[PDB]
Parts: sequence; C-alpha cells; structure tokens
Amino acid sequence: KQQEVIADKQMSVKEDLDKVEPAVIEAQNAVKSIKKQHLVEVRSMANPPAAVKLALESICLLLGESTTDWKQIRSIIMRENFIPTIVNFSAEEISDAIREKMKKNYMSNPSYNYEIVNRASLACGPMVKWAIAQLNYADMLKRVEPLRNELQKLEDDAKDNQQK
Amino acid sequence: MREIVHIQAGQCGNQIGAKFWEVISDEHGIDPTGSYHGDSDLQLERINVYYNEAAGNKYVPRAILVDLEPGTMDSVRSGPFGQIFRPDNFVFGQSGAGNNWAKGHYTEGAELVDSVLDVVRKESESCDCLQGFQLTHSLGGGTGSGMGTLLISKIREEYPDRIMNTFSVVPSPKVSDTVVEPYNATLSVHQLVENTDETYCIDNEALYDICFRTLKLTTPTYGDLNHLVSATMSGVTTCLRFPGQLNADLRKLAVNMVPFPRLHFFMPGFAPLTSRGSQQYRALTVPELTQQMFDAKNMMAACDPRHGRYLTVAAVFRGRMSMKEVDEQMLNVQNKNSSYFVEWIPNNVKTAVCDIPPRGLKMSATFIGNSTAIQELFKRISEQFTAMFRRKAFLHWYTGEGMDEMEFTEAESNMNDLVSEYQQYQD
Amino acid sequence: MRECISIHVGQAGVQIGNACWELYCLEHGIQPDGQMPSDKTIGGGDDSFNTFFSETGAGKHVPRAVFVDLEPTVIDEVRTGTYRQLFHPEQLITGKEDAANNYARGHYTIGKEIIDLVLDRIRKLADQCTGLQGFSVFHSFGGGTGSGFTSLLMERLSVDYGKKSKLEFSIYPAPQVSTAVVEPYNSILTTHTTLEHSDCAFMVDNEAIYDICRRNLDIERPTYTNLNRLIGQIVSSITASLRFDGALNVDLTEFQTNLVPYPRGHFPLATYAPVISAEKAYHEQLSVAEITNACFEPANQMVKCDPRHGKYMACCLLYRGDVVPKDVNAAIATIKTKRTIQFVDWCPTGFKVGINYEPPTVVPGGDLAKVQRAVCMLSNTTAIAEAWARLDHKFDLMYAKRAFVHWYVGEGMEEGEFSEAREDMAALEKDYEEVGVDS
Repeated sequence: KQQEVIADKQMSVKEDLDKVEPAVIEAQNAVKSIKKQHLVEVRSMANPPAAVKLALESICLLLGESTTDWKQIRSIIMRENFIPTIVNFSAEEISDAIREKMKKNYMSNPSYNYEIVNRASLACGPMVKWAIAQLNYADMLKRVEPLRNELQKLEDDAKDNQQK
Repeated sequence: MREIVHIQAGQCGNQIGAKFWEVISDEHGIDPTGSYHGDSDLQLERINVYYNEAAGNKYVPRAILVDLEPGTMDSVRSGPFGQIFRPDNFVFGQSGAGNNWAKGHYTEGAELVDSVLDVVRKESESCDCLQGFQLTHSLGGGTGSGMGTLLISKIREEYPDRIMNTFSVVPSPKVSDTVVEPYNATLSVHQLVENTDETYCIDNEALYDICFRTLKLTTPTYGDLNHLVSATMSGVTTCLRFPGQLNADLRKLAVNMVPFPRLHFFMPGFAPLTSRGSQQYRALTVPELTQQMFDAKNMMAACDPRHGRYLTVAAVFRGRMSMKEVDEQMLNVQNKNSSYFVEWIPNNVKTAVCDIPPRGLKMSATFIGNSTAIQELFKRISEQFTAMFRRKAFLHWYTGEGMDEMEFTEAESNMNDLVSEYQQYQD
Repeated sequence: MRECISIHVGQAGVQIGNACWELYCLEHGIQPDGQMPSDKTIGGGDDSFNTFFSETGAGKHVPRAVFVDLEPTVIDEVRTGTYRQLFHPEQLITGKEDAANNYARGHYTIGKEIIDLVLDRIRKLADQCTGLQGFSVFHSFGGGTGSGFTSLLMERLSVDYGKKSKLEFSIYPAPQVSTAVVEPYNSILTTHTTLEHSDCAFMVDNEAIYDICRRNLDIERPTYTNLNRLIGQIVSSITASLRFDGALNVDLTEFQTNLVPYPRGHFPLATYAPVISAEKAYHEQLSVAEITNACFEPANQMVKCDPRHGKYMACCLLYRGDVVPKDVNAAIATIKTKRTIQFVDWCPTGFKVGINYEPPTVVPGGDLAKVQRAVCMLSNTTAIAEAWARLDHKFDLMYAKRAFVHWYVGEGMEEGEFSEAREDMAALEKDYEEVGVDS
C-alpha cells in the first residue's frame, strides 16, 4: 500500500511542473532552434537606443565581452558561435550568479525593463519579454528545482523500495 | 584626403584594378614614373586619393603595388602609372589559380591566406586618413572561388570595423548547365552572403553585347572593357569629393543602398552614350543620359529584376547642366516607371551632380540598379543541378578534400531562402 | 542700432548669409582690407573703416556674423577674396562631414562628438551678442544635422536663453508636396519638439522658389547656387530696410508681438515681389500699388490653401523704397474691399503692414538692383489643418504598404516617439480645423 501512494505523489509533482513547462519550453525552444523571425530581430539596429545599449551590454556579458563592444559583437554575430555561446546561458544552465546579477540588479531596475525596452524598440521589447521569460524559466529550473528534485526523489525512493 | 587602398583579388580583380590605375593617376596629375603634370585643383587637393605626394613632388602610392608573381608585377612596375616610387611600395609573393573549391577553401587556401594577411595587418593599422577600402575580385578556379571565399572570411573577422565595398566581375550569372557543382556553388554563395556588406556584380556578356552594338566592335576584349568601366568610375569616386549640394556621404549612402535590412545586390548600368571608343559623336546631354537609364538592355547580370519591379536607383553626374531640366526630364522618365518602381513607394529616385566635367568628356554619368524579383537565378541553379545530381559521380572530390553534406544541405536552404526573399521583394 | 550677430548653418544657410554680405559690401563700397576711402558710407555698418567696422571692430577685425562650413573654398573666398578683414580667421570654421538626413544622427551619433567646440563658440557668441536683440539663425532644418542637431541646440538655447529673442530662418517645401514618401520621418520629430520649443520661424517653399525661378523669373539653369543668392536677396529686403535706414525700422521684438499674439509659434509663409522676368530684365519703376500687384503675379502668391482661401487672419506686406501715403493706403485697402480674399469671421480687419523709405542703391548684375520701390509678403491663413494632416497622412502612407521605422531606431532614436508625434500632428490638425472654421 505505501508504494502505490509513493507512485501517486510522484504523479502529483510532475502535474505541478506540467502547468508551467509547455509554454516556457516553447519560447525557450523557439530561440534555440534559430528560426528566421527570431534571427532577423537579433541581427538588427546599428545604434541601439539608450535602454537598449543597456540591454546589449547585458547580452555581451552573456557573450563574455562584458559590455556593448560593437566592433567585437559585429564580428562575432556574423560568425556561427555567437548564438551557441548565448544559449548556453539558458535554462538551469544559467549561473545562479548571473541570475542574481540579472534579478537583484537589472530586473530590479526600470532601465532594462519591458516597458522602457518596448518603448525604446518594438524588436527589443519582445526580446526582453523572451529574455526575462527565459530568465524566469531559468530561475524556475533552479528554485522550482526542489519540486523537480522531489519528483526525482519520489521516483528514486520508489525504485529503492522495489529492491528492499 | 581620402587616402584609399585597393584590394584586388585574383587575376580578374587585378585586370580592372590596373586599367583603373593608369586613368586615375593621370587625371590627378601623377605622371608615369611618379613625377608631376598637375596644377588643376584635384591634381593638388583631392590628389592623394590613392597616392601621397613626397620626395620633391614625386608621388608614393597609398595603394601600393602588390602582386603574386614577377611577370605580372613587371607589367605593373613598367606601369605606365605603376613605376612611381622607390622600392618599398613594390610587393610580391607565392602564386595560385587552382581548382577544387574544398581544397582551395581549406588546405590550398590557408597557406595563401597566410601569405596575404601579414602585409595587410602591417598596412591596415598604418593608414590614418583612410576613409574605406575599394575591393575587386576574381571567380578564377578553386582559388578565386574556394580560396576567395575562405580569404574574405578571415578579412572580415580581422576587419568588422572598416568600410569594404566589393566589385565583382562574373561570367554571365549562372547561364550554362552545371554538374554536381550547384551544391558547392551555393556554399560559395553562402560564404559570400555571410562576409560581404556592399556588393556590385558585373556581367561580361552584357558588356560584350554593349561592345557589339553601342561601342561598334564585334571583338570584346575585357581588358579594354574594364578600362571603360574604370575610366567611367573615375567620374564617380571623385564626383562626390568635388563640391555639389547632392553629393552625399557615409550614413545616408549606406541606407540609400539598403531600404530593407538583408544584404543587397547592386548592378552598375551605362548612362550618356551611343558609343564610347568609336565615332566622334558619343552622346552627353540630359535627354541622352535618361535614355539608357530608362531602358533595360545596358544593365549587367542575366537574372532580370526589371519585370517584377524596377526598385531603387542612383545616377552620379559630372558636367554643367540645368538642374531643373534634369528634374523635368526625370519627371517624364519616371512617369514611365511610376508605382511599379515598388508600389509601396511610387517613384524611386536619387541623384548626385558635380558642375565640373570629367577628362575630354564635357558630361558623363553612371547608373546603379538594385535587386528584386530575380529568384529565377536561384531556381536555375537547382534546375541545372538535377541531371548530375541523379547521375552524380563528382561530389566526392570536393568532399574528399574537406567538405561534407550538412554544409551542402545548409547551403541549399539559403538558395531557397533567396528564392523566397525575391518572391517576397516582388510581393 | 545696428542689427545683431547672425549665426549661419547649412548648405543654403551659410551662402544665404554670403550673398546678403555681398549686398552689404556692394551697398557700402567696402574694401577687402583697410581703410575705405569715403566719408563715411554704410553697409556693414555705418562706420566704414578699420574694415568692416560692422559695429564689431579693431583686432584683425572682429566679425558680426559667423560661418560654420566644411569647405576651404568658401574660406578662400573670404581670406584671399573680399571679406578678408571683414572677418578674422579665428572664427572662420571649416569642418568635416558624414551625411544622413536623420534626426538621430545629427542629435546623437555625431551630435555629441562635434558639439563642444561649437558650444564654446555659441556660449561666447551669447556672451558677446553685439546688437543685443537676440539670435538670428539660418537653417538647416530638414537634414540630419538640420533636423536633430537643431533639436538638441534649440532646446539648449531655449533652456539657457529664455528671455533672449530667437528667429529661425528655414527653407522647406509645403508638407506632403515633395516627391519622396519617407522624407517627413526625421523632420516631424523636430516639428514635434519645436511645436513646444519654437515661437518664430520664417518659411520659404523650395518647390515654389524653384518653379518661380524656372518660369516666372524664367531662368534656363535653376541651380541651388542661384537659389542661395535668390533667398539671400529676399532676406536683404527685410534686414537692410529695417535695420537703421530712412525707414520705420521695426524692432524684431515688437514685430514678434505681432507675429505671435497667442500661444504656439504662428509662423507665416513668406514671398517677395520682383522675382519675375520683366524686373530681372529691367522694368518700370512702379507705384506702391503696382509693386503689390507685382507680388500678386501668378504663382508669386501661394496656392497651398487655394488662391484666395483658407480663412485669412491677416496678411503682412513690407513696402521698401520711397513711398507716397495715399498709394500705400490704396495698396492694402483694394484687395480687402474687392474682397476676393477669404477672411476669418472673428476678425477681417487686416491692419498689419510695414513700410520703409529707402531706395536700393546696389549695382545691377544679379536678381536685385537699384529700384525706388519693392515689397515682401507674409500670408497667415487659419485653415492650416492641412499642413498637420499632410504630415500625418504622408508618414502613414509608406507604412500602410510596408514597414520602415526600425532604421531610425537603428540610429539611436525611440520607436514610440514617432507614433506619438504622428498623433500630435493629427491632434493639432483637429485644433487647427477649430481655428480654420473659426466662430
């Protein structure tokens, strides 16, 4: 009788993940899969507007070059490795230091914000909406990671109890 | 002054290169051995356009004499305008012109990249005034195809930060049956689209058709036809550095060529004439200028945009003329091509004009077209391919000298994306 | 007395000042350098030596206007030309360019780079504004530096110089009348900012001045070099008739009190009398009425609002040259009592007028010569909803068919600022429909 309750509770934890995962994984997948639409909006803007240069500097932190180094960015963009470098900062494979640099700093400040970055540009606003949604799915894959680890632990305990 | 460097790639990029140098030096008062025949304004300011004055009114070139092998350098160093200055400007090194794009884009490209790059890095930092680089190219074999595409990837990695403007002569675009070569040649186009910022493509057969007809000679020597092109070019670069209210500069000119963000293809046309190089009557007035622009047949590159839309244009003039007779004529010749220039913008016009003639010319000009509804070009590469894709016994050379099939399918897709992007420009 | 330091930007704006300066010199008989050998003679100013002695003087001769160009050739035309001691070389500025016709470029991208040198000149020019009236500025309104740098600067000058007079002199076709669909894109943002921060602007229509030149003045080559001399001769027949001469000499502040009687810069459209072929070729003298009839002549009056319609508020006409009282009264009175002219029902008086008393004394050769009579004309119509509606219509008109804003955002400008500006033009169109239907 206990093992089958083990099995129901593991089913109830995956049901809680299941609510939030299919919309965020479609957005997080869409970028990763380098569709035409997504790439055109990325490959745009010679001079970013003011809030958007703040955003680019943060994208180049994800690149590795710490700031909106245009000449470096112009060169690496038109090279195949720029997106791989950046998408490696996705999911739970965003660093928790970067997630806290992002959250306590950038997304605790109006200057990097959807409001300000969508007024500043119609491309840049929805990139912030994908970037923050991907940064909250990133964070969710860290801080909702105890739910996934609980669904994992209920599976592992269930297998341990098969063998005992 | 502007202080331009010319990068001339392969034997074809040197052919045009050279048959520019004679004329450009000459009109700016540089004499064959580096002396002086100036005393007009451009042969005093403007003058250091590809040059510098030095050593008691002798002329060091800013565009130094570089070649690969010595007999070609013998023709450059005998000159006539290429003998100018003491030995430091003369450079040559290795050799090329091979086959197999894969060999040329890897193993047989990399040593020749290696021989080119060091002297470029040494020259490139050491030009202060340098407004930008002029580029000309060759599609000659595995070097000019394979290597030229390898090379530009290294040049643009090295220089994202410079202005590089690429003139390219082609055997009439993709007119001939092609074996398994379509999956290679799109991968060549792939590497051209991901490493080029401003492109201009010139049709050998159209200029020979222009030679048979307009210039009245049935023999089309392209070293002669590349002089005409270039001495016409003499009227363009220096036009916009002479004074005149429409002679625009960098940030404007950039968006004028790109109305829609992705990489464009510009085509030079022809402009005043009924002949040049035959007759004693060659045409030069405002009506005679408007006639070749608002025709169809003088323009380069067999892939016809013109049916699908007539898109954007510019004409760079030299010679005193009535500005409102230009715009009055322009109103009438535009009442021909109307909405259908692109019906989002009825009428596409741009011009630039300088008062002061070019050479023995009283008036001359050039014409520049852009590319919409030419998708036919990139159906055609696929339609030739079919036979010796099916009966293929030829892909394995390119592959066993370094290629592989994902790159071929990734290239194929951008040829179809091209078909779409012109379909979409016709829209 | 005399005028007041004049500042010039732009390809037409510097040369409009260069041609008007030739007319100051020509009227003075001034030497390039000296010394000038007459007792005294006037043009720049009422003294004539140490040359220019333009009120501004001594040193290597202190200039009374400033030219910011990009070309050594205009500088040679001063320094080995006439004008050599009439400016000193410390204020002859010659720079470099890079072109955009974009507001964002002019304001930001090259705008924060070049500014400091010319800001240091402008702070000193404000510090030593001789003539004391205010800034009189040529423009340079529709370019990249034109549109955006003048945004940046005019807001700066409105900021720090809020009591100081500001008169803006600009060449600009009527809205939507130019060929290119996209051309309003950089300028409608300046028109938004100067909807708040401008109060006086003198406008000349480029299409109308080109046709006037082609058919009315009947010129085989219209060139922008001849247009420069043309609009400098318009501006001279205001400036050298009201400055200190045998004239009524209207200080520009009490004039602007007539120009703006009520909130919003109420600019008037401008035109000139003798921009015609018979006057060019040399004509009869003509009375105060006869020269108003000269300014009436077909296309010399604008058809923007239709020939006699658009709810006239007033017309101001500025009668240079010797003048007879009865005739001037006849000149203003006849168009009003023949009453082809549509006025506003709230006020159809038309008492606004200027008269000055001094014949032109310049040597014949250009488009202006020794005459005893002339006139300049300013139309105010209240039904100018049409101008603001045609900025909003023409902007949307590229859009309605294809996307395009993304490029100017790509030069560093905000994307929603354009939507809102288009909207303000369309808001204003409503407000102006209110005044162009009136009570």
